[PDB]
Amino acid sequence: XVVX
Amino acid sequence: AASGVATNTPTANDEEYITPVTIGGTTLNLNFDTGSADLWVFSTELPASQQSGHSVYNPSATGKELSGYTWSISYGDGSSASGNVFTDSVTVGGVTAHGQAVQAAQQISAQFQQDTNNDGLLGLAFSSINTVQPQSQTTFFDTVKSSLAQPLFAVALKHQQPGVYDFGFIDSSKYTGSLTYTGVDNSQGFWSFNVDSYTAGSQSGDGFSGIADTGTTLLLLDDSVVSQYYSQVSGAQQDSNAGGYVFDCSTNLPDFSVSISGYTATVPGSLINYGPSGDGSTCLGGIQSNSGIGFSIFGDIFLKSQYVVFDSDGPQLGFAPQA
Ligand SMILES: *[C@H]1O[C@H](CO)[C@@H](O)[C@H](O)[C@@H]1O
Repeated sequence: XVVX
Repeated sequence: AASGVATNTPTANDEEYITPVTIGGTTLNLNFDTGSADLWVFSTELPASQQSGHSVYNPSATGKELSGYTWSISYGDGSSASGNVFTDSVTVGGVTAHGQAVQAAQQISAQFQQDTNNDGLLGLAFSSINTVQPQSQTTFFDTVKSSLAQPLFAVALKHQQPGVYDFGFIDSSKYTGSLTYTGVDNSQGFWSFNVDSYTAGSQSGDGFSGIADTGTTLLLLDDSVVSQYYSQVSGAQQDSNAGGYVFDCSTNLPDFSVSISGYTATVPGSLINYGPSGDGSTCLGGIQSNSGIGFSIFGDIFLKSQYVVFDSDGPQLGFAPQA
């Protein structure tokens, strides 16, 4: 997997 | 003065790290994210079929609603969530924020409906990018900062082992040597810092800037850097099924290091092997493209090699190799  | 330790745990392949948080008496497993500033949770306002598989917050029980306030957030991986706002008691590692704004989800995108590992996110970026409207709210950290012994938090993320979030104090046993600090540019609301140069195995190059983000799985860099790195990995190839460059799991990967204010932060090639690509018998690389955004995302791949101090005084970031 994610990009937060 | 307060201080506390919250224990984090990686999910499969260290895709994300979850930490328990108690809100109004209910414990939820949240993803701590230094890349955003919203504390949002799954709630009873969601369709019953989406509450499934999660611990949910019931605003009615204990929160105080902020009439007319809403929130809506979109992340870098395309996921999003939105809802309403309540104030409640939020406890993390025994440190309690009274009257903390808790963003109750009303709507969540497919990515969130598919992931049962977390019950929402706790943002640790600067409060300047909190999405609550009409008036933004402060993050858990900003809410409690003045009550901590020191206005900082520190993190040790590990590879398939429990790690910690230290709030208000530094645990010197978590690293080797002394910490090196660098200035932070919080103008876009991130824990942004500069690197003076990098070494990608046998190739070195010029500096750039990036953000320290516990909420991003990988180390995302400019395409030039990515190319340079995998050009040294025998048989590495892009596999859209997997999400980027993949290679034989038994491959020897080069180390990646950056020079930060005279300190060399090195990620050993072993930590660059993320795990099974889940597309045969290839593994996904821990280094992937940042899609041309202009700055790098120092995600979990990077963080697993260091003990990082997020200091609101400066602000600044301190680094040392994890013990
Ligand atoms: C963190 O620091 C506080 C303030 O020194 C202590 O009271 C707490 O037990 C923990 O060591």
